[PDB]
Amino acid sequence: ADPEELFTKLEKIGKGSFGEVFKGIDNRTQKVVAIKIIDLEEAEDEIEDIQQEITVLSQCDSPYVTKYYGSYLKDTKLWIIMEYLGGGSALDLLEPGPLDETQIATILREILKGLDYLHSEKKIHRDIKAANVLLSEHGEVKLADFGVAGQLTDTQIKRNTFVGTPFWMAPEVIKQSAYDSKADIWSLGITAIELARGEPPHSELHPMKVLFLIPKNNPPTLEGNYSKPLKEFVEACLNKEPSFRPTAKELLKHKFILRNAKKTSYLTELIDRYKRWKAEQ
Ligand SMILES: Nc1ncnc2c1ncn2[C@@H]1O[C@H](COP(=O)(O)OP(=O)(O)NP(=O)(O)O)[C@@H](O)[C@H]1O
Ligand SMILES: [Mg+2]
Repeated sequence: ADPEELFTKLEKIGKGSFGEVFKGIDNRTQKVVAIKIIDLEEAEDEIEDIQQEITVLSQCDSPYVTKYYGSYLKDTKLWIIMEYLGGGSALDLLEPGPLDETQIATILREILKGLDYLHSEKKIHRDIKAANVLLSEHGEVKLADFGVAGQLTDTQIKRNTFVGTPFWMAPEVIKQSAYDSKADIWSLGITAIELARGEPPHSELHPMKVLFLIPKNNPPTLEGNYSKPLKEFVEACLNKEPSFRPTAKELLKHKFILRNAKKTSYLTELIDRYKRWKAEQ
């Protein structure tokens, strides 16, 4: 199985902490794919995380989670084949300017369907933030970046690992207590603020400072010119006690969602705005 023979790299579309991501195509069947290529010698440090990402990805089967088309090994390089999402991340789409509440609600609804799927599979994402929410060019919204996702089982009904991105981390995760899927609900509340304001609470502070602030301080609220149901949606998520947070399933029925969420195809307006912006940068 030679991925240099099976796939054609068309353009580089991303560079993360390790490896490189390419826009590619299956030379058989001509489906366009995202290809994450990692040098396993250069990232021997991360092989455990890479293994987990691939494992979780292979076990997911949902229109709200980035599809996985397998991994290929060429010499020391691992080729991870995924669904290609060329619309940009929700964070990318914030670059040109603010979202309206119709866009915020539509994006949050789709993130919620993704979380409801994961949580029904007893999986916890643990790194929900707008950068890890990816859109297709025609506005479909999917969860990405499963490198630190956790699996609950019948025996392991809670997780304890300190993991995530600090601005978005739930207080119970930070204070490595036993936690479950409600940790993602906190992160969603922070992401809702991020979608509304362009950045999470404490964004200007040092990450290590935030790590003691999040357990100590009052939970964040959304202030300013936002509808009260949006402010209430945020408040519902950002409860320091995880058992008082609603499930993703309940949140799908929240008034801010029901009132403001529209068809995902309307998000092409946002995707075009990003393309216009990018062309004049
Ligand atoms: N399936 C995909 N389709 C399109 N773009 C993607 C896809 N997966 C990842 N990307 C983008 O490619 C880049 C590299 O992604 P990745 O290697 O997963 O690092 P990252 O987690 O986004 N950043 P980091 O947390 O600093 O390592 C990012 O800008 C992603 O948004
Ligand atoms: Mg990441």
